[PDB]
Amino acid sequence: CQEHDIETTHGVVHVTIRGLPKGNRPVILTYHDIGLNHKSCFNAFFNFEDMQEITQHFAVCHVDAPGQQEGAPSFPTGYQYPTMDELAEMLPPVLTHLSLKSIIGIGVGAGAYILSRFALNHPELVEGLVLINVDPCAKGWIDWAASKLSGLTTNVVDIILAHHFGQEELQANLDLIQTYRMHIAQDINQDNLQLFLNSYNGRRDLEIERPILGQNDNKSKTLKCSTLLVVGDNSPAVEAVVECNSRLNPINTTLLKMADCGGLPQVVQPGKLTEAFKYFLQGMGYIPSASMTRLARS
Amino acid sequence: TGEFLGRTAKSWGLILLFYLVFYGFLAALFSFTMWVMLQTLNDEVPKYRDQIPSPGLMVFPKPVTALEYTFSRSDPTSYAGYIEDLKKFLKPYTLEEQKNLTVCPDGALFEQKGPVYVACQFPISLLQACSGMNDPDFGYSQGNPCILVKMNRIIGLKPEGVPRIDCVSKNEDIPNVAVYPHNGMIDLKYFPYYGKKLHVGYLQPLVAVQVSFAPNNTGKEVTVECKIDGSANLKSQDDRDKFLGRVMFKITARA
Amino acid sequence: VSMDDHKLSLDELHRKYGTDLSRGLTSARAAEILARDGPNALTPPPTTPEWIKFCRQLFGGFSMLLWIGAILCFLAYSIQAATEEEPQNDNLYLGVVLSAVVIITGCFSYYQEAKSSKIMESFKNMVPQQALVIRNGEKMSINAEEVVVGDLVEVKGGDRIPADLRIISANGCKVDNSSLTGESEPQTRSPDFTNENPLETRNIAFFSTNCVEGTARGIVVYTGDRTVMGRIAGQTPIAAEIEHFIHIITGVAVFLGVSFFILSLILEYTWLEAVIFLIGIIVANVPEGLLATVTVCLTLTAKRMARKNCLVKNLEAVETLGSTSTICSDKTGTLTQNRMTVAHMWFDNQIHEADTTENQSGVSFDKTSATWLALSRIAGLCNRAVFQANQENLPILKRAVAGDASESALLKCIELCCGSVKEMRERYAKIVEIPFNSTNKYQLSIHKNPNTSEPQHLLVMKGAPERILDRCSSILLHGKEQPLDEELKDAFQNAYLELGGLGERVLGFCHLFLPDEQFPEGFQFDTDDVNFPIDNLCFVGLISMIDPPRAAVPDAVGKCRSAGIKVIMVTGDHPITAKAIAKGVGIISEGNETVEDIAARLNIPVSQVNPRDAKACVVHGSDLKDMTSEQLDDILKYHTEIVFARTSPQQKLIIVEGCQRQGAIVAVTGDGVNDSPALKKADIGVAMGIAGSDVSKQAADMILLDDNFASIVTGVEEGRLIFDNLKKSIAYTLTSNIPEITPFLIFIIANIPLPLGTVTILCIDLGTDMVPAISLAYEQAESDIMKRQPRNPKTDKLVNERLISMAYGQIGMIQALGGFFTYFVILAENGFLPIHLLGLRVDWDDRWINDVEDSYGQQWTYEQRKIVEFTCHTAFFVSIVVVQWADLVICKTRRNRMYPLKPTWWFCAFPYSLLIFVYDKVRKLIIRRRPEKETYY
Ligand SMILES: Nc1ncnc2c1ncn2[C@@H]1O[C@H](COP(=O)(O)OP(=O)(O)CP(=O)(O)O)[C@@H](O)[C@H]1O
Ligand code: NA
Ligand code: NA
Repeated sequence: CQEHDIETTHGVVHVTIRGLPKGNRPVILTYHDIGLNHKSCFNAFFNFEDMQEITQHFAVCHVDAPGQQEGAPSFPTGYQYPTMDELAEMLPPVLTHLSLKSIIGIGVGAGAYILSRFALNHPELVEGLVLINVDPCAKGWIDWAASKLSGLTTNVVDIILAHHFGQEELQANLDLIQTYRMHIAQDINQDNLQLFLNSYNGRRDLEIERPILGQNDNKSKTLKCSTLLVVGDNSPAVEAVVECNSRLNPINTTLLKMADCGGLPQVVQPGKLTEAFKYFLQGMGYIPSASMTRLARS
Repeated sequence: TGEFLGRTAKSWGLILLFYLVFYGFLAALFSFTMWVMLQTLNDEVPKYRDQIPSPGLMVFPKPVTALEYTFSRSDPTSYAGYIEDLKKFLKPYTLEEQKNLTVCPDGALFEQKGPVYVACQFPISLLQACSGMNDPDFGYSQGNPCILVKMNRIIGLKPEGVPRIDCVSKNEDIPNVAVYPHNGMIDLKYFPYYGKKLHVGYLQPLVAVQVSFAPNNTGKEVTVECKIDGSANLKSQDDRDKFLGRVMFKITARA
Repeated sequence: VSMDDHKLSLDELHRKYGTDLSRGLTSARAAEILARDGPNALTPPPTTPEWIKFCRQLFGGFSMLLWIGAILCFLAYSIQAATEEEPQNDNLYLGVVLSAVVIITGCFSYYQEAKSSKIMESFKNMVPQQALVIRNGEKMSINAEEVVVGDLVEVKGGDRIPADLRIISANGCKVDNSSLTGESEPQTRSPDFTNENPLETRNIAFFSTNCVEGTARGIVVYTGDRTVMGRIAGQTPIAAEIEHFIHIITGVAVFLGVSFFILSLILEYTWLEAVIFLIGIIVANVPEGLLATVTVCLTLTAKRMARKNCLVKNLEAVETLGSTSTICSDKTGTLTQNRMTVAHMWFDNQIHEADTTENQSGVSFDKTSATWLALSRIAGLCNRAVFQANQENLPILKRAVAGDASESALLKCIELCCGSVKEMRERYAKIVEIPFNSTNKYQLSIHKNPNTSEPQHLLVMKGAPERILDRCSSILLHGKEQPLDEELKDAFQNAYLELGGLGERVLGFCHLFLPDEQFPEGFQFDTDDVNFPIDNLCFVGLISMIDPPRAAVPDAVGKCRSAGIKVIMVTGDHPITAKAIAKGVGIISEGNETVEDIAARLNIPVSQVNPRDAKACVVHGSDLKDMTSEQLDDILKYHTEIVFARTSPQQKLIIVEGCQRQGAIVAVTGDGVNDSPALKKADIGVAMGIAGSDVSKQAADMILLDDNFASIVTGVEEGRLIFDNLKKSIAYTLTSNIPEITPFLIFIIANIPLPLGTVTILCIDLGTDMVPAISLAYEQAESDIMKRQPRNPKTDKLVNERLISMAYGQIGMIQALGGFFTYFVILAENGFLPIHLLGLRVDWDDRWINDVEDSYGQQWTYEQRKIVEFTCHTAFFVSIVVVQWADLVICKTRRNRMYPLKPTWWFCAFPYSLLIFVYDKVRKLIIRRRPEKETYY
C-alpha cells in the first residue's frame, strides 16, 4: 500500500500499488479516463463491499495520467510528447520496476485505449482486459465538425461531461453530474486536463480486425487476451464499444451493455460490474474457490 | 355500416375538439408571424422594385373576349358597356373633379420631395372629342370608336427623353387612327409616381385612339399596334411579354 | 452416367489419385491440384446483367406516369412548333423536367436497393463452410473451397460433407441423403462396395449431404460442378401490413388526383396542363420507396445486430426476434463459459479439494491413496482429449486442448497431479471405445492392463453420477472393494448435494476388471451388440469441476425479466447443478421457491405442499416423458421460472411445442443434430457459431457467433427497435403530402394566386425522398425498449389511426403553413400584401389584363406577375424541402430563384417554416397526450 514513481523513460508516471503478495499471480493494472484520476475512477469501485472478495486475492495497481494526481506541477510549454501510442509503451518499464509478471488491466475511456494499444504492442504482459467505454476509432470528420463548430465557446468540463455522461444525463442533473463536475473542476487542475484532452483528440485508429474462419490468417491483429467490454445502455460511447465489439475475435471477447446504467458503469452500478468482473476472472482459472453471486446470498 | 351507420363510438367529439384547439393554436402562431412580418414593411413604397422595372401598356375599356372590341353602329346595347366603362373611368378627370389639383409646367419631371405630394392636372379636353363632353357616346354611335391607352404606373419611374405612344393601324391603314393628345405625346410633368399613399389624387396621362370606320370599309377588323416611342428608358421590344411597352387590339364595327 | 469409384478397391485409389490412405496428400500437392480445378464449392449461378435492374427502376411502377407525361409534353411541343412559328419553349422544358425527375427517382431507387443487397450479401461470408482434411500427416481445418479432388477428408456427426467422398474408413456414419434420394432416413456408410449404382452403394458419400451419426473418412473424387449434386439442377406480417397500407394510400392518391384533375379543368386549365397536374399530384402522393425504406431498416438492423454477434439468416428473423416472449436456453456453453476447472473430488467417504499451482501438490493431497490412483487412471484413460503439441513451456493449465470442456478439465487436472497422460494412455491400449452420447450420458472404454494381478481386461466408465451408480455393485474404498450399501449411497448423495449445490458439474467414475476366464486375450469386442458386463461395476469416485456463468449473462437475464421474456433453462445436467446455476445467473430469482424448497422451509412432506405457492420449479427429464400434453401445460402456465434438468435433446421439441401452445414466440438454442427438429419448430432457431454442428446451423434461423446467451438478448433488443423506426419512416413518408395538396385547395377556396405549381410538387417529392432512409440511418437507440412487454405480432398493428392523424394533419399542416408564409412574404415584398391577394386569382392568371394593381398603386403586366409567381413556387418548394431536412437534423439532435435560406432579413424562409415546427413541438409537449405520440410532435 505505497505510492511509487517510475523511472523517467519518455516521461514519468505516478503509480499506486496496494500490495505485493502475488509472486506468480497476475496483478490488476488500471488506467483512468481523460480529466479523471484513479482516486475518482477506480477508488470508488475497488473499495466496494462486493469487490473485497477480489481485491484481497489480487494486487491492484493504479497507473495515473502522465500529469499528476496530488498537486498540480503542470508543464510551462506543455509539450505533450507522450501520445496514446507513446503512453501505452511506457507500461513495460513500469511493470519491470515493480517485478510484475502480468497484469489483468481494466481501463475506462482513454485508459481502455492505452491498455488496448499496450496489449497490441506486447501481447504477452497482459492476461485479460476489461475495456470500459473503449473507443478504438478516430473522430474522423463527421463528428469532428460537430465537436468544434457548435462548441467553439465551451468549457473543458462541459466537454468532458459530454464525453462521459449521456445527453439526457447531463441535461437533467441528478447530483451525480454535480459531484463529478466538482471532482473535475477541483482536485485535478485544468491545464493538464486540457493537455490530456488535446492528446486524446488525436486517437489514431487502433488496428483490430475480426478473424474470418480460415481465410485471414495472413493478416490479423486482434487481441490475444480475454476481453470484457463494458458500456452502459444509455451512454454516448455505445457505438464506439459496439464498433470495438466488431473487429474483435468473438471467442474470448465479451460485450456487456448494462441495462439500468449509463455514463460510467463503474460508479453507477458497482454491484453488477464487480459480479461481471468476478465471473470474467473465474473463467480464466483465477479465484476458483469463490462464491457464485446471486445464489440466494449463499 | 353499423347500427348507427357511423363510427361515433363516443368519439368524433373529442377528436373534433382536439383538432379545433390544435388548429386554433396553429392559426394563432401563423397570424402572429404574418403580422410581425408585415410590421417590417413600408406602407408607401415596395421593398423590391426590380420585378416591375419598365411600364407595360394597356387599353380601356376591357372587352369581354381578349382585347377585341366588337359592336354595331345601330344597336345601342352592343356598345353600352363600352360607354358606361369609359364614362365611369373618366369621371375623376372631368372639370368638376380636378378642381383641387394643381397646374404644372410642361415638359419637365415634377420631382416633388416633401410630405405634400400634389398631383398635376390632366385636362379631359386633351382627348379632343374622345371624352364625353361633345357626345355622350364616345364616337361609337357615329362609327368612330374611341379607346384609351394607358401606361402602367410604376413608383419612382422617371422616363427620359420625350415619351410618346405611336399607334399604327395594320388593316392596310385605311381607317387612319386618330391619337390624342397631339401625336400621343406623354408629358413628363406626371412623373414620377410616388405611390397610392403619398401621391393622393394622382391622375395618370392618357392617350385616346379613335379609329374612323368609313361606310365603304365598315365591318372590317382593324388591328392597332401601339408602342412607347421616343423614350429609351421605357422598353418596347420583348419576346415573351407582348404588353411591355406595347398593346395590340382589334376593333370590329359591324355595319 | 455413373463414372464413380464405388467398386474400385482401395489399392487403385492410392494410384488413381496419388494419395496414400493414411496421411493424405501434402500441402503443396493440394495447392497445385486446386490451382487447375478451382474451388470445391463453386456451383455458380447466373446473375441479372445489372442494367436490367436499373431499367426496371427507371421504367416501372408509377414512373411510367411521368414517362407518359414527358411524352405528352414532347408531342404538344412538336405540334406547337409545327403549326405555329417561333413557339414558346415551355412544353419542351416541362418534358425535360419530368424526364429528369424519373431519372433521379430511378437512380435513388437503384442506390437504395444495391446497398441493402450488399449488406445482405455480406452476411453469407461471415461463417464460411469449413472442412476437415488430413494434409501433411495432421488434420487441418480449411474452408470447403480449398478442398480438392483426391485429399483425405474426415466427417463426423452433424458435419456437412465437403464433396463426393470415396469412403475408406468408417465406424457408423449415417448420411442424410434427403437432398437427392428424397428419403430423409439415415443410410449407413461403410468402406466396402455394396451396390452397382453409385447412388445406392455404401462406400460413397455425396456432396451437400451430412453424416448424422458417427464418423467416417473418404477421398474427395468430385468437386462442385462435377458433383452428383452439381450435375443436377410466404409473407411476413410486417410486409403484408405495409403492402395493404401502400395499396390503401395509393387508392387515396388516385382519388385525389382525379378530383384535382376535374377541379383544374373547371378552373380553365388547358388539357395538357390538367393532365400533367393529375399525373404529378398522383405521383407525389403514392408512397414510392416505402418498401425500399423498410428493406433498408431491416437490413440496417440485421447488420447492427451481427456486429453484436447475432447472425440472422434472413430478414424475417429480424422482425421475429423482436417479438420474442420465451427463450429456451441450454446451461453449458450458452449460460456458462464452458471453461471448466476441476475443484473437488470424492472417492473415499470424504470430499477432497483440488487446486492449481503444481507445487505443494496444490493444497494438501497426493498419490498416497490407491483409490486416487485408480480414479486418476480412469479419468486419464476415458478422456478423448489431447494436448495440442505446442506451447510446451506454457503452464499445463494455460494450454490448448482439443476435446470436450469437461474432458479438457480432467486432462489438465490429471496432467497437473499425476502427469504423463499420453504415456499413461500408451500403457493401456484402447481396445474398443463407446463415444459419449447425450442419450446414453456416459462414455465407455476397454483397455489392456500390463499390471501384475490384472485379469487382462480393464473396463473404464465415466458419465452421469446417478446413471453410473445404477450399474455399480461395489464401491472401492482405500483400494478394497466393498459392497455398495445404504451406508455409502446416502453419503454419495450428500456429496452430490454439496458439490452440486455450488454450481459444480459432477461426473461419476467407475471401473471393472473384466474376468480373464470369461474374457480371454482374443475375446470379441464389438461396439454393436455389446457383450461386456456393463451392469455390476465398481464405483471409484466423483470429480466436480466449476463452470462459471458468462460475465454478461446475469445482466441479460435481468433484462429479460424487465421485459416480458420468459427464460427457460433446458439442460441435461443434474437437477442440483441446474438449480444452483439457475439461481446463480438469476433465472430463479431470490424469493421464488421450489416445491422441495417450501417443503423444507416449513417441515412438511412434499405431498402436502400446495403447488400454487411455488412459482419456480425444476422438472426432471424422466418426469417429462410420462407427462401428458395437458400436464405440461400446467407446468408452463403456473410456473414463471422453469428449469428442465436431465432433459434429452429430443425432448426440446416437446418443450418448444408446449411453450408455443401458450401463444408464445419461442427462441430455442441448439448445437447438435438431435436439436434440429426443435430449431425448426421454434419461432427462432439459434445455433452456436463456435461449437455448433453444420446440421444445426442449417436448421437454425440465427447463429450465435460467440455462443453467448447475452447475445440473444442483445439481438432481441436490437430487433425490438424495428417497429418504432418503421412507423417513423411511414410518418416521414406521409408528412410531405399536405404541403403538396393544400396550395391548390387554398387556391380554389381563397382565390389567391397559385402558391405551388405541378413542377414544384414533383420537386418537393424529389427533394424530400431520402429523408426517411437518412432518418433511420442516423437513428441512435431508445431508452425503455427493454422495459416494454413483448409485441403481440398478431394483434398489434404498425399503422394506427394516431400515426395517420399525426402525419396527415399535425406535421404536414405545420410544413404547409411554413411554405404559405414564405409565399406570402415573397409576394408582399414585391407589392402584393396578404389582404390584397384574396380574390385576386381571376385578375391574376388573365393574360389579357395587363394592368393589375398592387397594394402600392403600381400596375403589372401578365409576365411581370408570372415571374413573381414562379419565384413564389420555387420558394415554396425550397422552403418545404429545407425545413424537412433541418427538422430531421434538429429532431435527431434535441431528442437522442431560390429566395429561401437567404440571410438578408429572410426569416420568411426555412427560419419560420421551422420556427412553427419548434413552437408546436413545445405545445404538443406541454399538453402531454399519454396514450404517446407526443413524439412526432
Ligand atoms: N464427455 C463426457 N463423457 C461422459 N459423460 C459426460 C461427458 N460430457 C458430459 N457428460 C455427462 O453426461 C451428462 C449429459 O450431458 P448432456 O450432453 O445431455 O448435456 P450437457 O450437460 O453435456 C450440456 P447442456 O446442459 O447444455 O445440455 C452431463 O450432465 C454429464 O454429467
Ligand atoms: Na411519390
Ligand atoms: Na409526397
